[PDB]
Amino acid sequence: AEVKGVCTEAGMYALRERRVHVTQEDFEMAVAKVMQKDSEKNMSIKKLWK
Amino acid sequence: GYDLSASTFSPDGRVFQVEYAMKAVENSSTAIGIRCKDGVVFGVEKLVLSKLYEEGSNKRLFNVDRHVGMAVAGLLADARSLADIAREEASNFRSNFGYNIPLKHLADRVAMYVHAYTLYSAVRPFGCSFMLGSYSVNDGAQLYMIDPSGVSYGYWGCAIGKARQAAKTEIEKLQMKEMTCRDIVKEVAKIIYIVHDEVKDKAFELELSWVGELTNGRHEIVPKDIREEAEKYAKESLK
Amino acid sequence: RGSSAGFDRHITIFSPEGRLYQVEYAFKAINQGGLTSVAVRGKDCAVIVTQKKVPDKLLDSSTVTHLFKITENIGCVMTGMTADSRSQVQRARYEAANWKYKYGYEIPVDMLCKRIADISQVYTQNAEMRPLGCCMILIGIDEEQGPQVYKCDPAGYYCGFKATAAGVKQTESTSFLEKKVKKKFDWTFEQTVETAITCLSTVLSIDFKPSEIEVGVVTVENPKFRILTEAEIDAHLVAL
Amino acid sequence: LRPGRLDRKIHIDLPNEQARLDILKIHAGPITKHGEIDYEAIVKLSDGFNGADLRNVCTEAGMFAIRADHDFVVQEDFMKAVRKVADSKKLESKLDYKPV
Amino acid sequence: SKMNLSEEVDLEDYVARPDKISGADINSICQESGMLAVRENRYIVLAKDFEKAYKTVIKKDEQEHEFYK
Amino acid sequence: DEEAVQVKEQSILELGSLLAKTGQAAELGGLLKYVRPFLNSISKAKAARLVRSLLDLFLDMEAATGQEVELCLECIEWAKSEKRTFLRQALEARLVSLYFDTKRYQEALHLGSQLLRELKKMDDKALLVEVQLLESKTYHALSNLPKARAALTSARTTANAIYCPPKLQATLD
Amino acid sequence: RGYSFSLTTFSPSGKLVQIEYALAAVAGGAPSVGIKAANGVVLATEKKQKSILYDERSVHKVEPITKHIGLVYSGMGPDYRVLVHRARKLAQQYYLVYQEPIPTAQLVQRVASVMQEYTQSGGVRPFGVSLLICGWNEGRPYLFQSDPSGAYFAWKATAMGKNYVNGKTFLEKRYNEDLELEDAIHTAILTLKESFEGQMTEDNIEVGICNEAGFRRLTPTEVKDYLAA
Amino acid sequence: SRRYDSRTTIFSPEGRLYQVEYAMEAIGHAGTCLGILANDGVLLAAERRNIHKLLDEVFFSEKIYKLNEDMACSVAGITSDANVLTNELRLIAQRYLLQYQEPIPCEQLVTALCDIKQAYTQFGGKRPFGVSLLYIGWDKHYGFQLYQSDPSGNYGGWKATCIGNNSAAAVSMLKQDYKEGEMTLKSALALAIKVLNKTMDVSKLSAEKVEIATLTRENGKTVIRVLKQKEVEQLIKKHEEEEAKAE
Repeated sequence: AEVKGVCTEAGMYALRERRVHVTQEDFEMAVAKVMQKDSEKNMSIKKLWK
Repeated sequence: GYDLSASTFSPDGRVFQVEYAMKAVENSSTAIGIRCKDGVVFGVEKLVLSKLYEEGSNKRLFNVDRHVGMAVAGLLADARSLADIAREEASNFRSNFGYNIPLKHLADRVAMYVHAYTLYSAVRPFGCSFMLGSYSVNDGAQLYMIDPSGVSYGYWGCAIGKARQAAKTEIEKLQMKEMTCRDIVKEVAKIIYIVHDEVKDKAFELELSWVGELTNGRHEIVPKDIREEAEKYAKESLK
Repeated sequence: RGSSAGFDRHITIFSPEGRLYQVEYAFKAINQGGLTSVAVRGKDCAVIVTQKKVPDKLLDSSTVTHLFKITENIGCVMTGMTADSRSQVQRARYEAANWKYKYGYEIPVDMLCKRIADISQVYTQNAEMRPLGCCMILIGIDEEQGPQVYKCDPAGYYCGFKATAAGVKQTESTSFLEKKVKKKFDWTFEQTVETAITCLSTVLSIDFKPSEIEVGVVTVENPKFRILTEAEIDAHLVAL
Repeated sequence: LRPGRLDRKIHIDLPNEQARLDILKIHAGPITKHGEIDYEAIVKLSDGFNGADLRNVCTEAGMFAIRADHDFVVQEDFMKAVRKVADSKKLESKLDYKPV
Repeated sequence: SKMNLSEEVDLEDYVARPDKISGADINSICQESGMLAVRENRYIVLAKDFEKAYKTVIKKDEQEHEFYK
Repeated sequence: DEEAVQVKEQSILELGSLLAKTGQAAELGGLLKYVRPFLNSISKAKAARLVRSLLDLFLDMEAATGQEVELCLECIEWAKSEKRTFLRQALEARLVSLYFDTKRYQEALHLGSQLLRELKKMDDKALLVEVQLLESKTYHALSNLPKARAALTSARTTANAIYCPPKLQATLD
Repeated sequence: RGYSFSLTTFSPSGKLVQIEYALAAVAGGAPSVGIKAANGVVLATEKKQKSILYDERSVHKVEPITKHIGLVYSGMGPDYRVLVHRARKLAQQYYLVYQEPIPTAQLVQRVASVMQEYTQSGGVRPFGVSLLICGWNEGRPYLFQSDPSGAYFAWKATAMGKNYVNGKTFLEKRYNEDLELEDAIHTAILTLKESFEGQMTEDNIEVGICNEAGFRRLTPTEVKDYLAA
Repeated sequence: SRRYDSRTTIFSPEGRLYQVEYAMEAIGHAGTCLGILANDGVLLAAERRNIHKLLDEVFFSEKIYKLNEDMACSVAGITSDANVLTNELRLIAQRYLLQYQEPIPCEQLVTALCDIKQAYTQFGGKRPFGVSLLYIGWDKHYGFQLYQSDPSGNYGGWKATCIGNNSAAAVSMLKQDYKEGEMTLKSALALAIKVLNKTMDVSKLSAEKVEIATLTRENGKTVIRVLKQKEVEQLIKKHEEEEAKAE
């Protein structure tokens, strides 16, 4: 799921920059966003358990 | 299952085993004790469960020491055990220090002994309340009461048993701080008759004891003649 | 959060989260009495003030007291279950006397609080007996440390303090005192009594009369623990 | 409970000594009382009570008077009423919960 | 930005506080500060009012006992 | 002589602060030379505190007296002698800033890369973001725009995961 | 009389849940740190009081055991006092017999045996406390940890308490074999700073060191001293 | 109190000691310990379960304990409980030496400890020692020996055995590739490396997760050694080469 989502996020970042091609920096930012939000969800679940 | 031992607190911080012990004390017949200027007077509503019992059977007034009295309510067997403990404490004090135990000290020692039975699951709380009274020239009249939880306080007039609340209301009107033992004995008899319920219980016998200057500081049973006068006064008052 | 496994709620054994529910209930039992106490440390004095409720005229108010004299120079105030507090007071007196007999000098307040805390800690570890549901506050003058105020609780925690409360309104009193303590000194005079009485009067909204509170003090000039008489208490009350 | 829907959480707790005295005065005003009435004793005996219990104190005092066949209430009746309601209170669990 | 907010009020001290609060909580803090101002009959909001409003609206939960930690 | 040493360290601190406020850069430098042997009479922590504080006071004002580089190198040598790697790193970053200020572009890049390697081997987020923005600034000065942009994006991603002080956030923007 | 049966019993899968929960209490405790430098050891802890009223100097967390051994904890305070008293008692018993300060390893072993006894004895629960012990014997520094279960480990650097996972991950990245006690103290303070949630002051933390001179708790003057850098 | 008692020393409906069964299941997870008996020595190979960049190296071993001049043991289970039993083993062996002025035979030492464990499972109301041990030693009665013990207090002598994690696979391999009566200390060491290599599925032999101790007789005196890093790595490299040459 994370690998699928990072691709779409990189595409959207390329869209915002307004170019028809995805970039390595776009992929880096996409991973930084998706993995961080997944970690946020995990820690939220941990707090709910607490 | 938070009320099955005295070594567990309830969620709100209550020892239910101790509370149940007090509940047992609340089913006994009332017993009152009034402090006055001269000394202390005790009174007990002894119900006659059967006509086959001898007068004076199951006496609820004890002499823990030659100058200290004791009235009890609740489980009689536990009360007698505490009276033996009080006698032991009084006797040990005299042997070690060489003079009569002060009533305040005696109440403290017995209260701590009672309190030690509300901390472990290996024993159960005493299901009885009692009151200690004494008089000495140096210390004057003194009256104390101890509950199952092990709490001891000084009182001017105390009640324990079924009709505790009604007795407390009657005791409030006596103005005992400036009265003598001779007049208080009649008042103690009057209160017991009023609180008693003739409709529910069949009959009762009034037991009286006192300690003060008139007795020279020795707790003893009230004389038969005085008891007869007090009973007649109480009956006459109940017009 | 509040998971249970076995008898963790019935004896002093760890809950799944690492909790001692029985200890927590002992804290909850301290509020059964319905009373509150306050202890404040001054520049050269220590003061303890607590409520005094006589439910009816029949009670002998003289015997109803929560202030006790552990030794000549140490006094304490207790809150919570009545019977439990008296038993702990007796133990403190014995421990203080034993210290004097063994080492040849009076027991420091911190050491006395430590000894009582150690005794309490045994109750929360062993499952045979429940923890005493009462709290103690000790005040005394140290030889080279000035006034001392200490408090020990059912668990065995015994931190020192500058101002403290205990009972039903411990939270409100703690906030009130912290605000006062923050401003300048939490009082720096023998009228530290006024700060305490005001703190107690503020939280409970009582407007005490002379026969509704008891005060005990120790001062550097007069280290002996004393219980102020109803007359002296009234004098402080009128002044404030 | 969000502070956009229920902005203020007002706490109506059990009455203090002064609150008990005021409630007792309010609910005992209309009674025909003979003799001095010392509300302070009733307040001291009515610890842990609520407004309904303080009203029931007056009601039970009036009931005691009616039983005695009197056209007025007395301090003894008030004391009996407070003791009665205090005994009745044992059947209720005294505990409060907070918005947490 | 819409209130009066006397100069003595430093919102940075309240921002720095480590309390987990929502935008509704912040709006309620401001609203209660204004309510206290109105109650005292002032058209200017003071730091005292802001402090009291924060205490009222960010009420702390029951404190965990200290024998842990 | 503990009381005398405490008085003397307080006096040097105050005198250096006053010299910094007044602007006597030569006097401040001479004072920093004078305090060279005072290292052995104060705690290592307080020796470092005094050195760092006096360096910061001197560098706060912008007199290009010409001794900035030499004095920073001397401070770095002291830090390496006393094994205070963290002090070394902070002063090395400030040295990078001074080198950029003093129109020294190509040289500073190698040491900036050295410190962006050491800090990333470590995880000092603050100095990492500061040095990353400084290297982006020097790349912009060299006119290597896409590399400067990449460096700036890395600085942003590093800053997104740390509470940037107002000063740091403002320089980032 | 006292229960004679063990309250700690094996679970179906072979775990001692009571020991597991004692570690959970330790985990939720206050953070602690210990670093073994090249020429000394340092122990540090957070001492965040609940309010201004508490006296910071009233009770110490870094308590000495002998002239060359000191220890700190993460968990319940009352249980720490019991172990500190037993540790001092054991150290003196050793000295009385052997006329030599107890080596750090020996003291840890004896203290550990005491904690083990409470996982098997009757009518007791495990010590919900983890100890860090530092020492200097035979011209060498020592750092040990001792858990509720009674097991002990030798560490070059470690942390306990809340967010100890991040504390250990932090220490691994920053540790170095040839560190100096000053750099060890600086790293120890920073490790605590990682998860502190507030401003760290000389009254909000506690530090102690051990070296050839001997173990001694740093004064608040020095603790503020180090904090400034 | 009866209500809170766990009843740790009773029988199950099918005649089973559940507390002993659970304790053995606890040992099933601990670090793997391996013992091989050779013609001219014995060896113990144990998986060093603790592995962290920050742990320091103290003492001469982590799981191998010396009990006498001619005995040693390894443990698998609760570490704290093991320390209690290792101390008792040292006391028992010295008490025998005091009584007879001769070193305790290995079999007697194992029996004495196993008697202590058996008592815990029969009476007392306490939990059993969740530990299983392997002993290696030499005596004038039976020469080199290797023994195993369980929490139940049962023991037996072995020529090669394993306890701990993946014991089933380890014993299955040892059974297949053990040449009874014709194994030297060198083939025994190689066999230990091969067994450990497959038993520890996580990663491979790094020469840091393995502790090996060997017992031999030299000049009429027993010698107990813990192999150093250089020689342990050398053994692993040789095992890697042989595995390569086979393929």
